[PDB]
Amino acid sequence: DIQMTQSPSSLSASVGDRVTITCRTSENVNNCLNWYQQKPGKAPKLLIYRTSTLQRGVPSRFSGTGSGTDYTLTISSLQSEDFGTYYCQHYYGTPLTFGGGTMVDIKRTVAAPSVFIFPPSDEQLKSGTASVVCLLNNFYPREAKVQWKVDNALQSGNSQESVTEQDSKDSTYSLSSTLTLSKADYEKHKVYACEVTHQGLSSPVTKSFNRGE
Amino acid sequence: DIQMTQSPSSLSASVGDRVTITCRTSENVNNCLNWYQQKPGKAPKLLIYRTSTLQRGVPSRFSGTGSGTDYTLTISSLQSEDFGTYYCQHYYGTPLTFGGGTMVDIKRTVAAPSVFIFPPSDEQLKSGTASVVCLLNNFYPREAKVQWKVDNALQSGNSQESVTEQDSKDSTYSLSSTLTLSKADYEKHKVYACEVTHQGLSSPVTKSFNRGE
Repeated sequence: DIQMTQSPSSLSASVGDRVTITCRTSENVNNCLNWYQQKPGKAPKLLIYRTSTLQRGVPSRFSGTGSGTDYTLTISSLQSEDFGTYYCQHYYGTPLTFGGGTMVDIKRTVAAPSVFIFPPSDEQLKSGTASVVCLLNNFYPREAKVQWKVDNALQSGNSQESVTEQDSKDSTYSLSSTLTLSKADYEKHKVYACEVTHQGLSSPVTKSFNRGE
Repeated sequence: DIQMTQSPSSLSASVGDRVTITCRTSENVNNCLNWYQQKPGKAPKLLIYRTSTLQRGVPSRFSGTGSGTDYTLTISSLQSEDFGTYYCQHYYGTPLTFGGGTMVDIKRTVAAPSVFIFPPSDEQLKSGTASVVCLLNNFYPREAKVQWKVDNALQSGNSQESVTEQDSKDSTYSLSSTLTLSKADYEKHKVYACEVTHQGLSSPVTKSFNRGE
């Protein structure tokens, strides 16, 4: 029942920077500490075990040090493919415990999202369902909010979002929001709008279309 | 390990007839034999246990006898609600084994099925799915075969069937066969037919319709 605190909780640096992540345990874990890198949608990948031993196939720029209640993961030269959430984990007794995680990505200047809205196609409308797609293209940082409005009414519970991983070239993100309705519900409304808020925008951006126009 | 043979496999008698079902075992079962009644779509119901003892709530017209390898289930006066499949089961050691089962229903003259076909409704076609229904109404005996032909092509794996229990009045059965397609697959074909084979029909009967007519 050993508590584990990671610092920082979020981190952003440039390619080639030196990155240090600290893992503090409430009690001495006697070097029984492991480090993992998790990319979105994937299982955590083991980087370091037993404080300092690199796993097979892990690049040498990852190193681990520490003892007692103080442990450190170090990336000597940060690379583009090093984004994700890093976890420490102790195995000194039970229960096995993970740290809260530390999110890492490549730092760049703020880029506002470019917003596009797509009406459902006639082919899908024949199928009895209607999907309205809203695209937020090439923005940074990751934090973004998308709201759907059908005839100026805020929607809830009928949309899903998907985000791409941080691009290796421009270090931006892309996001798609899909509003799913039945054809009957889609046909009894006129205006379909997508409102986007992002710190790169001085004010929310709305893209809308009128059904059948 | 211990094999069990029931005789007969299928049985049809009139109301008030005396029905005798034989359960033969390959080895001595030592009177550790039970009898079950199973209605269609339901779990087996224990009728008699330990060769001869009736379960509470079982009418006295059911009786079980036998010893060694020969056992008998007797219905002194068959009633209409006695339809179903009857199983014997031994528990003299393991593995526990059941008999093959004996189907019982009320005897009557052969009745040919009245076949109807129903196209999918407009309300369902708007929803994006198409269900075509073929009805076999008031037939006897139970054995019947239904085949779906879409543009004269035999269909497989896209239909389900449901049967009513034997009617208390006329002792007939009714069956529905539902062919489920997507709206797209349904719209790319013209002729939809169900072909029915039954002993009451001198030749197979085909009911069909042309989509959009």
